Amino acid sequence: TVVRKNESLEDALRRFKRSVSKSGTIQEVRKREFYEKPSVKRKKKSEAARKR
Amino acid sequence: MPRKGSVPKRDVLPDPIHNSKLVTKLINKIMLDGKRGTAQRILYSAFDLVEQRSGRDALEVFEEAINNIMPVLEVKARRVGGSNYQVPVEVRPERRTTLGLRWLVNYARLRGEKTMEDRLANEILDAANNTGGAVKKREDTHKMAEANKAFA
RNA sequence: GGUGGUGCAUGGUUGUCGUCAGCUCGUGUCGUGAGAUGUUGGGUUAAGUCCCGCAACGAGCGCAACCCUUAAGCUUAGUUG
RNA sequence: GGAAAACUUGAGUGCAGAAGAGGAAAGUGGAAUUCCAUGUGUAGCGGUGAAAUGCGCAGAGAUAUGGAGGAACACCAGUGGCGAAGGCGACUUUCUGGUCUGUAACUGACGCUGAUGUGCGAAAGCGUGGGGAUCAAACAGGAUUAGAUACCCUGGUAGUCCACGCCGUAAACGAUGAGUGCUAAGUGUUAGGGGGUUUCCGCCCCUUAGUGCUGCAGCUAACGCAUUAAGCACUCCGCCUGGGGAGUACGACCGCAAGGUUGAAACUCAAAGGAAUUGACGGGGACCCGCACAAGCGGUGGAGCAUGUGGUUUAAUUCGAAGC
Repeated sequence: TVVRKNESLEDALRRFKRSVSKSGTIQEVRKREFYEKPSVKRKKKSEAARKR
Repeated sequence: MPRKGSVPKRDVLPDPIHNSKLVTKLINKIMLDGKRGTAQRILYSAFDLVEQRSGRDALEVFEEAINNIMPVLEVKARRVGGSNYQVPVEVRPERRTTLGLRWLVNYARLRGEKTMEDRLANEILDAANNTGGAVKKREDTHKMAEANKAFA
């Protein structure tokens, strides 16, 4: 949703890849590829977060 | 001993004929079986058709001939499994001087004559102007990793 | 008399892993014991070859040249060289 | 033990508030796979570790103001909170449960276990109506691979999702039954009360109930536990005493079935088992070394010999070797 102008395309590619980076959009469609069970979705919610 | 990676490069001597390290490194390449007196003296007869077809002197034409053999993109096959592994390698000028002279005395022996009184004379002044014979060191890597630029 | 048999009765005895650089002991200490520390962390290297820091110190075997020799020297006798 | 009283910690009935995914009911909207249609166009689109089946000439998908469906609703999302447990997640509202703190007003222990009994009871299975949009047993297709339809892939059936009946089972495990006293700490964090400065809502600190992380004495066989005990004491229930055979025959109970619960022996073996130790190999990761590989230069195998092996052969073509 971010327009990059008044420049070249390189920092615009480095804006689009950064607008992808600072987003729960590409990570969400990475999150929504297949199913993890709710006996194992908390393994992700603990081994990444309860250790943090 | 290559598993340590880099080995020091071997060094050269300039001949008192030309005061050029590459003239004697052109002598060190033509020495098939390492024949010193039997091949250098006959390579000295095998620039007589090189300088017949080129009025310029040897010290200028030998840096003219290899200048169309020194590439900018060569290929070193990297471990990428099921890929073409055609990685463009901008050559360091050690190996770039080395690879420009490696394919020269590889190619004199598949022409019409087979005498090294003039096999080395046949080979050199066909390979100066970026056309044929030894330019397939240079010009074929410029048609190898380029039509498939997707496998760098 | 055996080469007649039997490496597997065996003395040996060699090649191999293998340039592989690894391999052992006494005193501490710790463990109910089975057992662990001295050879290691930092930086420096051709191989238990270093120094700091290390619950360690002492004792080792192989360990490099030591033996033969390259070459670079001096000294001796000039000898048939 | 009975007889006559009280106190309130313990419990209940009070009061001031916090929070929410706690169960049953009504709304708001988003995004997506599937479809049918516009525009659009025509060679491929999908799927592949490797390609292909397929879907493509009807316009397949595509593409947007905009057309729909199935079903849920990333963000606030957490060693967060609530629930006895199975569990609980976009929310707005309905009805509530229940947690907790604080003041502690009051009744004068009004408690705990908990056989019976009653519930919940995860998933799958027995069936109904929305279900086949996606997913997906069973089935299908393509090849890989030395081997297929296996690891790869989709299409796709019930089953899925939910409501309508259950069955009564899980590593339903914190592998710790439930209620009460006492013994080193630090450390965050959830709610209420306590403040000192203040802050422009933030610093430090008391306490309660907890949520967590490290860590004495004690403990065990050791692991590990140590205020969210497996330490030091009290009360109750339940269970256990070698392994198979064995949750097994039978019988009893239940079930709509699936089947489940309940629950032995004969006979055989004297070993099973819990911890913690040293090697072993690794298709587990890591670290160095080698004309091991690459960088470059020839050879043997290319073809004539002769050299002895292995085959023949003899009464001899002696006898022993035999991957580095």
